[PDB]
Amino acid sequence: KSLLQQLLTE
Amino acid sequence: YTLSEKDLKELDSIRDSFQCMNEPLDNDQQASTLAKKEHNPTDILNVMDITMRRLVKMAKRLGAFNEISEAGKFSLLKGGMIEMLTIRGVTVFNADKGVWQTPVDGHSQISFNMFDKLRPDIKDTQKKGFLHFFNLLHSDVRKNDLAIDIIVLMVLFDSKREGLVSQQDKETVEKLHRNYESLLHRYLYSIHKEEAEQRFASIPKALVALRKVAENAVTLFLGAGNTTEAASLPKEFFATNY
Ligand SMILES: C[C@H](CCC[C@@H](C)[C@H]1CC[C@H]2C3=CC[C@H]4CC(=O)CC[C@]4(C)[C@H]3CC[C@]12C)C(=O)O
Repeated sequence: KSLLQQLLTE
Repeated sequence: YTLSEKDLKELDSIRDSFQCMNEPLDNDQQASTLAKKEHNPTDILNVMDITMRRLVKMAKRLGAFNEISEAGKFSLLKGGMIEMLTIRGVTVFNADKGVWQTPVDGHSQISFNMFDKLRPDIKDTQKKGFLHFFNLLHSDVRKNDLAIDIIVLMVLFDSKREGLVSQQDKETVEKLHRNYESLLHRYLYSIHKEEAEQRFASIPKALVALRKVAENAVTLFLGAGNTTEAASLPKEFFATNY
C-alpha cells in the first residue's frame, strides 16, 4: 500500500 | 567572518546526509537507462526513480527527520519530492549545453528537450518555468553543494504540506526550518560576505517559483504514451492513463 510508505518503514 | 565550531559540526552532518546523492549506481539496468543515447517518457520516469530513492534514503539518515512522527514523514516526502527533484535538476543542469549532467555517471546526459515528448499543451509552460527557477538561483549559490543542500532541507521541512496535522510535527518542522535557514544565512556570509545579504534575500523568491513549477508538473505524463513498464515509484507522483 504505497511504495513510498513502504520505503519509509523498511 | 568564520563559522563557529558548532556550525561546522552541523555542516559536517549535512555533508554526510547528502554524500549518497553523488555516488555510483551499483545497478546495471539503472546505469543502462542513464548511458542511454535516447530518453523517451518511460526512461525519464526510470531516471527519476533513481534520484527519488536516493532522496528517501537521505531523509531516513537525517536526525532532524527522525524527530517527526511517521505520518509526518510521509506527508513531508510526498509533498516535497517533486520540489527536491527539481532542485536537484537545477544543480546538475547545464544552461548552454541544454542537458542534465549527473556526477554519478560521466558521459551520461539528458536532453532538456525531452519535455517535447510530454503532455503537449503544457510542455512549453514547464520548460519555461524550469529555466525561470534555474535563472533565480545564481551560479555561485547553485555551484555550492552545502548551500543547495541546506535549501533542499528547507523545502523538505515545509510546515504547510498536506497531511502535517500533528501540532507537534508542525512545531518541530517549523523550528527545523527556522534553524536551517539561519544556518544558510550565516553560511552565505562566511563564504562570500561581498553580497551575502542580497543573495540570501533572493532565494525565497526562487522557492516560490520552485513550488509553482513542481506543482503543475504532476500531469506531464498524460498524453505522453505507454509508460506501463516505467518504475512504479515515480508513478505515484505523476499521473498516467496506463
Ligand atoms: C543519475 C541521475 C540523474 C538525474 C537527473 C535529474 C536530476 C533530472 C532528469 C529528469 C529531470 C526532470 C523531469 C521532469 C521535470 C518536470 C518539471 O516540470 C520540473 C522539473 C522535472 C522534475 C525535472 C527535474 C530534473 C530531472 C529529474 C541522478 O543524479 O540521480
